[PDB]
Amino acid sequence: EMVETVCGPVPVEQLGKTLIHEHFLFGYPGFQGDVTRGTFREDESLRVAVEAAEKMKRHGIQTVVDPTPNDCGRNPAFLRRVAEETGLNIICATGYYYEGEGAPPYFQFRRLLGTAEDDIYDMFMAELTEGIADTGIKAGVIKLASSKGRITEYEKMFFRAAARAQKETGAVIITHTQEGTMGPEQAAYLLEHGADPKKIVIGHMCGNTDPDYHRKTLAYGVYIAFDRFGIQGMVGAPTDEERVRTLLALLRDGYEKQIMLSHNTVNVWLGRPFTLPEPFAEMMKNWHVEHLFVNIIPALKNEGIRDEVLEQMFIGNPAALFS
Amino acid sequence: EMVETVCGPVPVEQLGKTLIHEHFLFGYPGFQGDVTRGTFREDESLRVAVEAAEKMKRHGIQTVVDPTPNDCGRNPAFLRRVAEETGLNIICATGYYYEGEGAPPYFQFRRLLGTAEDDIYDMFMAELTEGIADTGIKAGVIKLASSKGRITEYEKMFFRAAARAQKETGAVIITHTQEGTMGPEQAAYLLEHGADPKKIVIGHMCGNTDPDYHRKTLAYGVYIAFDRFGIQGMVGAPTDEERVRTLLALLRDGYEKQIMLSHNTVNVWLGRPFTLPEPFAEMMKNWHVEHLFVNIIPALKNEGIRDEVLEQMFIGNPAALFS
Ligand SMILES: CCCC(=O)N[C@H]1CCOC1=O
Ligand SMILES: CCCC(=O)N[C@H]1CCOC1=O
Ligand SMILES: [Fe+3]
Ligand SMILES: [Fe+3]
Ligand SMILES: [Zn+2]
Ligand SMILES: [Zn+2]
Repeated sequence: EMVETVCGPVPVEQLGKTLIHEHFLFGYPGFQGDVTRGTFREDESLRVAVEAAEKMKRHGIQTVVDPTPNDCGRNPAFLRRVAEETGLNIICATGYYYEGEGAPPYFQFRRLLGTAEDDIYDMFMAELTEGIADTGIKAGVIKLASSKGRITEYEKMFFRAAARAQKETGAVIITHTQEGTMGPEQAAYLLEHGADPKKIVIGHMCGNTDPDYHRKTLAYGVYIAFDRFGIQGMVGAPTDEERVRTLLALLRDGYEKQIMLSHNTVNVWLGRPFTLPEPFAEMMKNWHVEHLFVNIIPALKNEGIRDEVLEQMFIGNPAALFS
Repeated sequence: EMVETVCGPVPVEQLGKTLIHEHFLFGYPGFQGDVTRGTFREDESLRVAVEAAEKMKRHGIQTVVDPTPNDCGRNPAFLRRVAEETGLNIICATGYYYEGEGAPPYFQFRRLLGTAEDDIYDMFMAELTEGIADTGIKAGVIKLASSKGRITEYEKMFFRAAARAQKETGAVIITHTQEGTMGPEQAAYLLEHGADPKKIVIGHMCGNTDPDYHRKTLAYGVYIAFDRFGIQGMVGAPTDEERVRTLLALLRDGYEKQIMLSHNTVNVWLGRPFTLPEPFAEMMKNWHVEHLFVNIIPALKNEGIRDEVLEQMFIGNPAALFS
């Protein structure tokens, strides 16, 4: 029926063509400490974010899910500015990043007080059903994240609280997997705690190039996201050629109704500007919001993937997920 | 001669009685993500901070050093509001917390880009000599922090940059030591890189109850701070009785000109309010800004410590340190 967006409730039937994982803003925890050299340029960032939105619109995209974690610079009022400007539906998340690159000290301390897991659940419920801060914006998804080869004790608090919140709210869960690990483990743990597989997207699955790993995850009935197209040679990521090979295998094996695609772009980096060193720069040059539509999709079509299959992924699947 | 305070340059001769380590505000990294349930109450926090300042003033304190790390909610304009209100001199810091409870992902990423250590030096220089953000406030100290039993590779970037900045600026360095470890190692590493021991305070030394450890550190010519009076049974801290025993040994051994005292209070916690569980609550009940003056000092006097020795610690030493 309905999903909460940064502009309020929208009928799921009107989401249309959707990108399941992109970031308008993103900062690595600690960016706040580099304020003198890395101040947030409100108006300039908005122009940049708005242009990204317009680029997506030119390729038919009507909706973007931006699951920026709470501890990584999430800014719903900023997202609303983008939406009010461009007409794009933007759905935001409630949740924390994984332990390795997130900001665990705060909830690790509350865990010592013995209230962390309850406090996280309370946060999820407030942001799903009441509003984020004083913005009046509700999250439409819960974001979860795990570490390489482990769901840590810290991370597990969020997993359990997320399952609890989903049972109460029906909210969609979208996950981060680190370096192609823990996909099946995330699904099985969430389902153990009562989560609904039809409301779960296991993310960054494109980080693993073994189709058997994908099938192991898909067996749980969840969605999987190939959501890092364009990211090559960093964060342990495979090449797009490898992503495409893996994707083609799964589509030809009939898994179209469980797969979604995205880039995981960061359109505005929080903190101090930087330039990637030439090694990484070249490999990452295709990491932008138009990449799927100008490079990947054409390659898929040339490989015989039909328009109806593409439509299932970009339109059909997000509609089912949120409805 | 002069030191930068949150209200501009002040003659070091007018610092008077000083507390070397207290926090008006402090949050564990990740507090930002708990904004819905943990919003910062600007006006209420100011009242609380101002009352803390007034309590200190009633015991003769004229100056407080607040070394809240950049990644732990440092807010110089807020400190200025307190100072403009109460007349208290407040000196603030530039620096990041230790790896375990700080926010390393940001500079760990820049380390991958190969610019982190240079960027940290640039930050220190900007905040020491130009101003923090657009506040116009300059830091008067560089804050450094190390982990339990290790100065990590992450932490070392800050240590090296701090030594580099001190050589250029003459800024005072104040450190955090974790669970009574690395005191001698911090001094030796800073001195290796050209830092001036007469401009260094090794902090949280009260966390170690072996006077030989203290002497090992003192041998470098640095200051040491017994700066966590009131903290008992948490963060691996000893009891105040143990702190006093250790302190008495060092004073009776003639180290008065190298020792400073403080509480490390957190007067306003950032994020969601909390209550310590009864075990910790009782042990921590003396953790407040008046504790040194109403409990510890009287105990020292009863142990025969003379007024001139107390004056050396609270007045003489900070004057020498900053001049
Ligand atoms: C800049 C190299 C690519 C990269 O760091 N991607 C990161 C940014 C935010 O989510 C990611 O996966
Ligand atoms: C609340 C228990 C005591 C504690 O956590 N102290 C912390 C707060 C900030 O610097 C510290 O040393
Ligand atoms: Fe991710
Ligand atoms: Fe400390
Ligand atoms: Zn992402
Ligand atoms: Zn402190």
